[PDB]
Amino acid sequence: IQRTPKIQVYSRHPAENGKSNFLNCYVSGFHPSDIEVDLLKNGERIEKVEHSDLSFSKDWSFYLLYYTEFTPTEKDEYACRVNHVTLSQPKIVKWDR
Amino acid sequence: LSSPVTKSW
Amino acid sequence: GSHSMRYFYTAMSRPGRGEPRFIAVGYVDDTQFVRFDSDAASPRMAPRAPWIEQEGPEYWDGETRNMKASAQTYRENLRIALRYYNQSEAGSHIIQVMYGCDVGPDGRLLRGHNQYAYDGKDYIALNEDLSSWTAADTAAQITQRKWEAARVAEQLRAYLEGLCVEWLRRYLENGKETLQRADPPKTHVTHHPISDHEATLRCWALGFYPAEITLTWQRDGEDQTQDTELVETRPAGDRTFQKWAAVVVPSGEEQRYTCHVQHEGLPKPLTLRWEP
Repeated sequence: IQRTPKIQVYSRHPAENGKSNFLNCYVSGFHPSDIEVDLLKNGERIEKVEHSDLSFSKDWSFYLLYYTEFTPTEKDEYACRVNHVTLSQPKIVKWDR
Repeated sequence: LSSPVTKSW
Repeated sequence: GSHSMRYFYTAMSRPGRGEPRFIAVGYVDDTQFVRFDSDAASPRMAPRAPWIEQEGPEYWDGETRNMKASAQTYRENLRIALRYYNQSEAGSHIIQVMYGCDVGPDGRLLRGHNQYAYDGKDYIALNEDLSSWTAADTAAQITQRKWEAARVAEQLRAYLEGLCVEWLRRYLENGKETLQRADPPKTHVTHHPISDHEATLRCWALGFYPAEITLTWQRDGEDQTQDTELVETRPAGDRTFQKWAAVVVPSGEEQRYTCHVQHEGLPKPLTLRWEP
């Protein structure tokens, strides 16, 4: 009836401090389609994050890629915050190189 | 090219 | 290789918040090429790949018309479905559609698909014969009787065997630089001790297209399917995909583990190990 999102946080290219890259949050396997996704830099919401057009898998579950340009450093902490009807509170997944 | 056939359920 | 064209429709009702949203996307293999969103400021079928942009005004206008007509029909279908399942008008519901064709290397139809869901569950599906139906429940049986009466299956077959295959071939030719190019995965193994007597071996595949791939860990030549953590294949955002497979091994036994990679872009399957 309702399916909770799987979440992956990762970079487009292998992370190299000081080199420009893309931060991705891929949310998948969820139903229904409404979902709230934020990319966080040091706990704060990144602006103007883009995302792919809504589509779904063979089991009818939805997937979306949220992405933003970023330049990784040693100190800065990145995460993805997801809320869905199946979640009592937003789930946060930290980016791990 | 999309399907031109869409019928009522 | 072989190829597929696929369209995905999502119609979602939202009582109190206007008419149902209709979103359509089109794909060749793992490459999206068109989109339509009824919530756009100016809703229209729009290009999402460079090789589709060369299609003229007639294409885009025709497709836009078809998408709006489709959207209307699916709003109606949401109402109908409300009736079929004795549901109230207060809840949000979703109709999904996925359809299209698969052709072989010679461009000949391998098979067709035309499948419908309601609230994430199978509703009704055109069988592989492109002439009969499989209904998932009694409501879908009502729909099935309607469509058998109106010979909808014939029209769908006419589309899937004709225009679907023809335009798929056309797209494959126009986008041959990308649609007919496989990018092999760039692979490597990482090693992370988790304790004094255990470590994680992670086999990485990056930058591959299309998405289909197989990563497996073997211990002493035997598949560790039950003990392997396998993440869902994920898009990088540059058309390519990523995947990894991880296994937890006893310290000092790392060299008994081998990662095996199968992908269309590889002339032969790869075997790799942790290289300290």
